[PDB]
Amino acid sequence: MEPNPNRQPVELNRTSLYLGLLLILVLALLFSSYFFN
Amino acid sequence: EPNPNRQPVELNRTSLYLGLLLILVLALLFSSYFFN
Amino acid sequence: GGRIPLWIVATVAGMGVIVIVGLFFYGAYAGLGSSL
Amino acid sequence: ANLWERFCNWVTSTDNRLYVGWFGVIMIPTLLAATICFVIAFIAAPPVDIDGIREPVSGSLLYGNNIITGAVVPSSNAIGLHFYPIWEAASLDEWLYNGGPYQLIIFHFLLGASCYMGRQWELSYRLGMRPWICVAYSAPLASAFAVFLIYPIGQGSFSDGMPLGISGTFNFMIVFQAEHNILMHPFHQLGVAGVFGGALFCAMHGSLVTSSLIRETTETESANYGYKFGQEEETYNIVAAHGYFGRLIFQYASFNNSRSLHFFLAAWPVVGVWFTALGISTMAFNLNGFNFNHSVIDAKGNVINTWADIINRANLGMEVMHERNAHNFPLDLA
Amino acid sequence: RGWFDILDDWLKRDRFVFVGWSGILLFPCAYLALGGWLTGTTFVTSWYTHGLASSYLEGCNFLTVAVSTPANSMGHSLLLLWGPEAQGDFTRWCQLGGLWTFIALHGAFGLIGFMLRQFEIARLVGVRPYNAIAFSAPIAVFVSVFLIYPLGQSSWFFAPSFGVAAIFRFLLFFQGFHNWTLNPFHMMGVAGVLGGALLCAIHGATVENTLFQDGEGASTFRAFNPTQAEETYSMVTANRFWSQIFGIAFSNKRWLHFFMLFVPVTGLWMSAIGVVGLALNLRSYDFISQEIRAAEDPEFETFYTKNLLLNEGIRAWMAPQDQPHENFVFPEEVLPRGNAL
Amino acid sequence: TITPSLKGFFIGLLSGAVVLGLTFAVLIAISQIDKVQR
Amino acid sequence: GTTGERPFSDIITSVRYWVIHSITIPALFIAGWLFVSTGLAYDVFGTPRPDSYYAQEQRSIPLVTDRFEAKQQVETFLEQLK
Amino acid sequence: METITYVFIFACIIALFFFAIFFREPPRIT
Amino acid sequence: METITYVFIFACIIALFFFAIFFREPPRIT
Amino acid sequence: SYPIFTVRWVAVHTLAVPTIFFLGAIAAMQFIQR
Amino acid sequence: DWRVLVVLLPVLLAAGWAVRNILPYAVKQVQ
Amino acid sequence: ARRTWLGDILRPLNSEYGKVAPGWGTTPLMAVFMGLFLVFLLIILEIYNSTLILDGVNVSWKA
Amino acid sequence: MEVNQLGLIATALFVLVPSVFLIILYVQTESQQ
Amino acid sequence: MEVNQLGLIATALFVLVPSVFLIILYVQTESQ
Amino acid sequence: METLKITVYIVVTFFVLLFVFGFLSGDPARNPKRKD
Ligand code: CLA
Ligand code: CLA
Ligand SMILES: C=Cc1c(C)c2cc3nc(c4c5[nH]c(cc6nc(cc1[nH]2)C(C)=C6CC)c(C)c5C(=O)[C@@H]4C(=O)OC)[C@@H](CCC(=O)OC/C=C(\C)CCC[C@H](C)CCC[C@H](C)CCCC(C)C)[C@@H]3C
Ligand SMILES: CC(C)=CCC/C(C)=C/CC/C(C)=C/CC/C(C)=C/CC/C(C)=C/CC/C(C)=C/CC/C(C)=C/CC/C(C)=C/CC/C(C)=C/CC1=CC(=O)C(C)=C(C)C1=O
Ligand SMILES: CCCCCCCCCCCCCCCC(=O)OC[C@H](CO[C@@H]1O[C@H](CS(=O)(=O)O)[C@@H](O)[C@H](O)[C@H]1O)OC(=O)CCCCCCCCCCCCCCC
Ligand SMILES: CC1=C(/C=C/C(C)=C/C=C/C(C)=C/C=C/C=C(C)/C=C/C=C(C)/C=C/C2=C(C)CCCC2(C)C)C(C)(C)CCC1
Ligand code: OEY
Ligand SMILES: [Cl-]
Ligand SMILES: [Cl-]
Ligand SMILES: [Fe+2]
Repeated sequence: MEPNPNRQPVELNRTSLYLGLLLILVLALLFSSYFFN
Repeated sequence: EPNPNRQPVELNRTSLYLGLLLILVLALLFSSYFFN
Repeated sequence: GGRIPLWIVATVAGMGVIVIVGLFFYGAYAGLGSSL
Repeated sequence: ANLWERFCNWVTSTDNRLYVGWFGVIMIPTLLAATICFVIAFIAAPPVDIDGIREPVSGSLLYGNNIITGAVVPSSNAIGLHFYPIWEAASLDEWLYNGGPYQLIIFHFLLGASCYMGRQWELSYRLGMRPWICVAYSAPLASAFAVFLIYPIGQGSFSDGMPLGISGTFNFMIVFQAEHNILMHPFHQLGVAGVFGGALFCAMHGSLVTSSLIRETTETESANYGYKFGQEEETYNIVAAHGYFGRLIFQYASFNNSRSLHFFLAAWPVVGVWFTALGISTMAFNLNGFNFNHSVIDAKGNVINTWADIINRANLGMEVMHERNAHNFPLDLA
Repeated sequence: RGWFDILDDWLKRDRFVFVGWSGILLFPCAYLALGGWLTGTTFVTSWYTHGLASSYLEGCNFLTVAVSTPANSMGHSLLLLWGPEAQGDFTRWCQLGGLWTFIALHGAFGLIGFMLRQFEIARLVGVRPYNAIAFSAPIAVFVSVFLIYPLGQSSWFFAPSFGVAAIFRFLLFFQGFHNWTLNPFHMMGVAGVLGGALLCAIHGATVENTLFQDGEGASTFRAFNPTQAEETYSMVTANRFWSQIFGIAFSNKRWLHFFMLFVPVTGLWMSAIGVVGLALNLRSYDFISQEIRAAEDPEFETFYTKNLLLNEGIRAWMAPQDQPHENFVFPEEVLPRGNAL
Repeated sequence: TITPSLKGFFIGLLSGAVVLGLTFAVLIAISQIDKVQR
Repeated sequence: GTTGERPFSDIITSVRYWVIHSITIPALFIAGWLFVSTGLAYDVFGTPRPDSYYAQEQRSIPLVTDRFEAKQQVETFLEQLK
Repeated sequence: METITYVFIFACIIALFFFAIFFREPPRIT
Repeated sequence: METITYVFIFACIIALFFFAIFFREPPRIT
Repeated sequence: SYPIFTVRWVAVHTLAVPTIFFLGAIAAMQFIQR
Repeated sequence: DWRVLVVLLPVLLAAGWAVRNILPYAVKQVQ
Repeated sequence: ARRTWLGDILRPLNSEYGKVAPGWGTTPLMAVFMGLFLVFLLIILEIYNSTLILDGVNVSWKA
Repeated sequence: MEVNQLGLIATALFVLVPSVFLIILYVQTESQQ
Repeated sequence: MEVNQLGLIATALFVLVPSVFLIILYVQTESQ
Repeated sequence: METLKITVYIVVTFFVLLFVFGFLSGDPARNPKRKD
């Protein structure tokens, strides 16, 4: 049986990492007060 | 001027499996003492 | 060098340890340490 | 061919990812039943009146245990050695109260593991191997039979078999020392030599083969990549390991036959654990450890205590406290 | 050729018993640990330190003889023969426990000498020193149990005495006072020792039952030449066997033998750590949450509470004789006891 | 001012030195006779 | 190979060996015997004989209780035995 | 919460077994 | 513990700032 | 043509001769009565 | 006292008898 | 490599890589110091152990 | 302050799980080029 | 049971942090 | 329960018979070398 031909590599560049970590950290900073209540 | 001592690092699948079993069994062992 | 056959020294030596050991087991029942 | 032959050929196929085999036909269902029951009982089983005195012991996580204190509790002393299948109870609630899961788990497990051993023989036959791995496994298997079957037979109750838990194991060991002075039994001392020596020879062999790996890699990659699976040749220099170890001690205290050396590694722990399994199995019939209590006395007759008398005072502390509500009469004869 | 180099030559001569520089430390200290053990178990008492007989001379057997620790009143004295306690008096040295420190400290330096011996011989023969590294695990055990533990306690009294039943006493002390079985560092050491025994047996059996047929005799031992190039057994068939019996198998011979070093060596190291804890009575003795529940709920019972009741029995029934210097007097009526027994 | 244990201390010091001396005197002596050959 | 020395199988089958060791071994054995039979071992090592564990009427143990008085403590207990 | 934590860790290990057997790096004869 | 959490997150953001500026993918022409 | 006194020789006698002497010591102990 | 003599007697005998029996072969030890 | 001002100033301090005195140099002198340090440690250890007791030295909180 | 105890674990996971996911994809991206 | 409620976060990070480390090293290995 | 007992008796009996019959089905010849 053939190996599956639909496989694709995934990418996340360094800028996307910076952007996404900022999003998460700032989301955490905003909602943490409400989680603690 | 890039640094020539840079090396690439590797962890094969078996090592991941071994390392995950180690962590998980250690957690299962120590957790009772962490809850106390 | 080799005037006495090895098997003879072995048997002799063996019977010699059996005696000393046998004696120590006798002592467990006689005298000091026999509970009596 | 015909249907029964297709089936026979599947069962004994050397091409299944996991070998089934005729022993597997019994092993698989019995281990599955033992495993599913054990996992459910360990988490959820309610308290079990182990000693038959209406004093239930909680063994499960949901009733206030953790991983270390939890157990599947042995069946009631009121049951002794009677067979207590689910269908002999008037209700699951009665079966749980009296410790039925324990009987179910250990019977299915001894069966399953006895067949695991047969399976090791069976596959070695299909592969054209020599057959005695299963012999090595007989040492651990024998040990499990001792704590789960033989000791309860001699003492007359599964309530004195080993609990299926971390702390329950300790309970069983402390009571055992109290009642049989197992520390002072030569078969248990042979077991300790077995496992200590096994650990030693284990570290030695590994250290000594690792010490003499042939340089086949650079300093930046794992030494392990110097061995390729199925390679014709050997990747360490046994002659050099002998040269090191022969000098560490002296030349003939060291093995230079790879087969003699590996036979020794097999035999040392297996034999020793045979003896300690036979030690539990014979203490099961109350042939106990050496008794040297008040063995030394002086010219007048005063007892001159030894370390054996000091052990005996610990044993007595275990004796008088264990199962503190379970004895009405002065001697604890089983 | 300097005199140092001539001494070097002679010490590193190929003889029946290799000496070496490390020998100068090893052979004297090892001989004297041994010799002092034999001497003390054969001839010396523990009467003034412990209230116990401990020698063949007194009628003990090989299980109950010991070189016993010095009295608690000696603190952590080195108990040198020429020191202030014994004042050069050999007979009094023996009676006060000097042989215990004598054995302990010569033994310590002898283990040092042995490890350096492993280092010294590896270098001359040209092999990696993984055996010496492995021997760090026995050294950690010895140092932690025999030296560190008593140095944290009130004195050398509470270290292990050098005897079979004396050590058994130590095992049970550690159960009753430290609840050592409950300690995760011991639990790990147990895993490493029983796992090493397992590895030992399964590797030996696997090799012996995957041999290639290399002679024509029924005794298979004669079909091996230490100088052969070939593996004497089949990694490929061994691998398949265990893959289908047990799900996974080793494929790498180097990883397998490194794992054999690692497992037991790592277990003993973890046990050493826990004993360092117990040097300070830093025990894993209790589970607070169980005690809160149990104190409040007289129907709550687990194997953990059952075991403590046993610990309590051990401490009270064994302490008066085990720690005679405390003059513990326990009337019958305070002794904890279940019904009837 | 000298105490008994200081006199003890010096005794063992002297005692240990002598032991060292014999060993290395003995050994240098021997290694000087029984010499490797090249 | 051989590190040079005389093989053991060779020495202990040798007559000269047993000429020498028919004597030295039994002699050493008797030396040890005498060490105990003469009662010497007791006094060298300070080991109680069966009659010197306790005074006739005492039941307490001569336990040493002082670090530097300790040599004196043992010697005074050995007085009260007589 | 403690019961849930113990059972979750135990369940991750069982899943680890599955992948380690059936999704191992296949040993090949190179 | 809430104080420590709030300040910890704020501290991570400041660190992130540092790397996004001085350790950015450097833009390269065409 | 071998030596007779060697390092090995010393090794075996440092052990063997105390061992024999100890064995007679212990033998005699079996006859001590209380 | 008298006991330090008898416990060393057989030791010394043992020593002379081997010392007299091996003395010539030991004189070899000369290179 | 990159020269700096501070580097140039330090440069001689890291210039004798591999320079050695011949043969045995000061080894005999170092061993004398070692032996001296050992006995000095032994004295400190034994004061602390109360195997060595000196006049006016009360190894006790009452000091 | 009398604050919701699980707020802590909730905050930590809320940060950690998404962050770890991004790092995993970043590092295996760099190892390609 | 009156357990230590900091035990949950200790256990959770005991597991997550080192596991993540491993996963990260493994995945970037498979991608070269 | 009665229903349980019967169902287990049959299950066990079936598995037992598979075991017996499979080993009678010429098990000695199911090996990689000699079909006797
Ligand atoms: C340093 C101290 C010391 C040491 C080294 C030992 C060493 C030992 N003791 Mg002793 N003991 C001690 C102190 C000590 N003991 C003390 C102080 C006491 C008194 C309190 C005792 C009381 C005591 C008792 C009462 C018993 C021992 C036993 C033993 C042995 C245990 C190992 C064993 O049984 O392997 C044998 C192997 C096994 C038991 C394993 C069988 C495995 C089965 C077949 C498979 C299980 C599969 C599993 C469920 C699933 C895995 C799947 C997974 C991959 C997912 C060993 C010889 C035991 C013994 O001899 O048992 C025979 C025993 O019963 N000891
Ligand atoms: C490797 C050999 C060796 C080692 C390491 C030890 C080590 C030890 N012995 Mg053992 N001993 C040995 C051989 C050895 N012994 C032998 C052969 C015998 C039979 C004679 C004994 C008999 C013996 C007894 C009877 C006792 C010991 C005791 C001791 C302990 C105390 C040591 C002490 O305070 O010495 C102090 C002395 C020294 C440290 C020597 C220092 C060396 C010199 C003087 C340094 C001076 C150097 C100088 C300033 C600079 C010069 C530099 C150089 C280049 C010239 C210690 C654990 C005691 C013990 O165990 O008590 C519990 C004890 O009572 N030993
Ligand atoms: C009780 C268990 C036990 C014993 C008795 C033991 C014994 C030994 N292990 C050795 C080696 C090893 N052991 C290793 C791993 C392990 N060893 C283990 C457990 C043990 N190992 C375990 C569990 C492991 C796994 C990590 C390795 C990796 C090695 C070696 O390479 C080495 C070897 O070659 O063995 C094959 C030898 C060291 C020789 C030596 O020091 O000579 C010199 C003798 C000296 C210095 C005297 C020491 C004096 C001791 C410390 C105190 C006094 C002891 C008294 C004389 C007797 C007391 C008796 C009472 C306690 C009953 C020796 C045979
Ligand atoms: C929640 C509920 C329901 C659960 C039930 C609860 C239950 C009680 C579980 C509790 C579990 C529990 C807490 C676990 C505790 C375990 C514990 C104490 C952990 C130890 C931790 C630890 C890190 C210790 C340090 C020491 C350590 C490193 C020990 C390692 C031991 C170890 C893994 C040894 C290996 C064992 C083993 C089975 C080896 C297999 C090897 C094998 C496949 C060999 C076959 C083979 C041989 C050959 O020769 C060749 C040639 C080939 C080719 C080949 O293949
Ligand atoms: C008067 C008193 C009463 C007397 C009673 C006598 C009792 C003695 C019983 C003698 C038993 C015979 C020895 C055992 C069989 C044997 O020879 O093995 C066969 C092989 C062949 O050896 C190998 O021999 C080969 C030659 S051949 O195979 O023999 O032909 C050779 O190639 C190889 O180099 C060599 O190593 O032996 C070896 O591999 C060497 C290791 C020997 C291991 C000992 C046996 C197993 C140990 C179990 C003990 C565990 C202890 C428990 C620990 C807690
Ligand atoms: C301490 C001291 C010292 C030293 C000493 C020494 C060095 C000693 C030696 C000693 C010795 C070195 C001894 C030995 C002995 C031995 C013995 C005691 C043996 C016996 C054995 C036996 C009895 C066995 C037998 C057997 C058995 C049991 C079983 C099996 C078989 C056989 C046959 C093996 C000095 C001087 C510094 C002074 C101070 C103190
Ligand atoms: O040791 Mn004591 O003895 Ca064998 O029984 Mn009588 O008491 Mn009870 O139930 Mn479990 O335990
Ligand atoms: Cl109990
Ligand atoms: Cl009753
Ligand atoms: Fe191997």
